[PDB]
Amino acid sequence: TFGGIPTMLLIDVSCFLFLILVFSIIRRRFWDYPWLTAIFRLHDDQILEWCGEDAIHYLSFQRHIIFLLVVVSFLSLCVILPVNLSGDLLDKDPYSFGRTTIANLQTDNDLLWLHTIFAVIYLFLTVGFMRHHTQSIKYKEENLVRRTLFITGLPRDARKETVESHFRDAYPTCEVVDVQLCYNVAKLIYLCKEKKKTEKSLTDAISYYTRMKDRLLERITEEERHVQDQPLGMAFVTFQEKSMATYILKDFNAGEPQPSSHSRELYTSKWTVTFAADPEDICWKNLSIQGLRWWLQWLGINFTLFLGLFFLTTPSIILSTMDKFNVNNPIISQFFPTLLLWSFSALLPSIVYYSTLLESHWTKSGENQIMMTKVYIFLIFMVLILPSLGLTSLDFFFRWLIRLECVFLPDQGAFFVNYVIASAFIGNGMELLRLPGLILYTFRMIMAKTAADRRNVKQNQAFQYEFGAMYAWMLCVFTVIVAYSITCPIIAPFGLIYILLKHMVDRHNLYFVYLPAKLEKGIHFAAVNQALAAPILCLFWLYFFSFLRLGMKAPATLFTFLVLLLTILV
Repeated sequence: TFGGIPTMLLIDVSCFLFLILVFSIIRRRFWDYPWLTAIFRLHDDQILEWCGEDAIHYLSFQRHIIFLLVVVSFLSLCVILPVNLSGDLLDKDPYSFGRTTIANLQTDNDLLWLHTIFAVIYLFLTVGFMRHHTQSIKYKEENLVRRTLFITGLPRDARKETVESHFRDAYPTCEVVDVQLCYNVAKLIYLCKEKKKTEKSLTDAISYYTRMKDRLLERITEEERHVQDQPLGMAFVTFQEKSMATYILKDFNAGEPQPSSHSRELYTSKWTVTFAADPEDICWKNLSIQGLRWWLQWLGINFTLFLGLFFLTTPSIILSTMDKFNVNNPIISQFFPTLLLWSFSALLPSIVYYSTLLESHWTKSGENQIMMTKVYIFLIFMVLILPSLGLTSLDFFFRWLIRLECVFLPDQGAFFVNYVIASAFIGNGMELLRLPGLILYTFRMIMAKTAADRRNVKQNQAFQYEFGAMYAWMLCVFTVIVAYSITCPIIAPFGLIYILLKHMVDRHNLYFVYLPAKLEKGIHFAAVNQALAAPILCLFWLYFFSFLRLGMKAPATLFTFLVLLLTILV
């Protein structure tokens, strides 16, 4: 049986090959734009010219992940796998997964220390490999900002004269004479005047409309006359020189600044002063939501999305643990739950995107970095910790149906190995095919006048990329691989296969279908900072399983906990 790995691998290989055949037969017929030679022949200068330097840095990260996974796969299958194989605890049948996982090790054995040593070795290895990528990634500048001064919490009675005459003494200089008219411009920012574009379309209805146009024309004036009497206390002070603002935030953060005549009138000790962002990316529509209402919105959205995760992961856990409940057909209960979990995980990023849009952050630059961070965090709570916490709780409940000496995941780590394989062959084939994108493209071709189309749609089908989403997905699967790199070491070569396939597919996509991208280096740097979380999470799960099996009185847990504490501290 080998924990269903052979059958799962066969199914995934067949599915990936079928998806590749489908791509081979539809790529030119439908989208109208082989490709394996392109993947294996496109040098790194072409992918520099075609598609921006962002692609170069992304493939550099991918290549570093390839090499890191190669090293950990060798260092796993060569040493930590024989260590697990030399055990008489879980079982003795070679056709099983417990024979290779950590569960095949005595609670009194001396090789769990080797497990922990290899965990810290992998942590240092990942740190070095990501440091190399950070060295490769240059161009960390343009933090220069002179405008800045996004003061918040200002009382609504700001007449601009009080604030200017007070910044005359406290914060010397300040010849901007503009700061309060940046209140909550929400209703005034409609973008609903797109009905003017539909007015050119002229819609039976025949023409209709023009009444929405008249009403939205009256309202963009009612709001334009209502902007001044909507003071939410938001301030922008676009300075002339940069050294001014430097010494200025130094003086404000040095706290009573130099007194002014109007300081008492303004209550200047209660303000919040921070550097501002470029006026283009400031979301005046979301600037209305401020103070406690913003945090209540964040809490509500986070709670609703976490309940969504609890309702999305649970079906997969029950289906995977269904057969052991008695204490099943191999084609199902291994492939079906893993596929269901992968489908829900693929559906997750759109949910996170709409959730953040509802959350209404203030900065557009903080709407992509936070976007990718949120997607990665929810993917962790979606495929890695929650299914593992859920499965283990069921298994510990199954044991009670207690010898803690053998308490592991149901069918060991075979669930996560099958998940990695699914994200490797079938998942990667689906992502290459872009089935939802193709369905939307065909629906857009159909749903029209079928007279003037077939000339458009083809050009506007292409969108640059989702560097944040791709980093989040790759990092989620990479964390799944790394967290089980030592524990259940069989997953390392399968993770290597996954990452090689992902590199090939993205190497194809970033030249052949997707438009060039100009994302900020912050996304890449936060992805690098995300990669260092995988060994930390791996060592945390090593500690968690060691604690579950053998008590804290054991030196293995007495040492792994202190190592984890030091690693978290650093």
